[PDB]
Amino acid sequence: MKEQDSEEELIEAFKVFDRDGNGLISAAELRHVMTNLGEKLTDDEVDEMIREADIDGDGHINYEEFVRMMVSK
Amino acid sequence: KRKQEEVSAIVIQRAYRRYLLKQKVKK
Ligand SMILES: [Ca+2]
Ligand SMILES: [Ca+2]
Repeated sequence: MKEQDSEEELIEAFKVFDRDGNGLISAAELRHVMTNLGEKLTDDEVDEMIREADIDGDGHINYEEFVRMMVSK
Repeated sequence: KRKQEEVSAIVIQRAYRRYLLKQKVKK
């Protein structure tokens, strides 16, 4: 139920996910974190997660998209 | 094709859960 308030935490995950520190998560950046976190994902499996989060259709997950993906059911 | 709209969400949700359980040492 607590999603909108997760901002405090969801915001911390960004800095950890964004290795480039540019403010944008790509398919290669996300998959990179999943590996270290302990999750194996293929180039296709990852790309499928990016599109679901990509609201602008640019191929990158931003802050507004990060919360949406987390607050998606 | 099943899309995995729900399953895909768990893969990301679970991944974050571990990060919290690890970071959130509490004590
Ligand atoms: Ca980046
Ligand atoms: Ca986008």
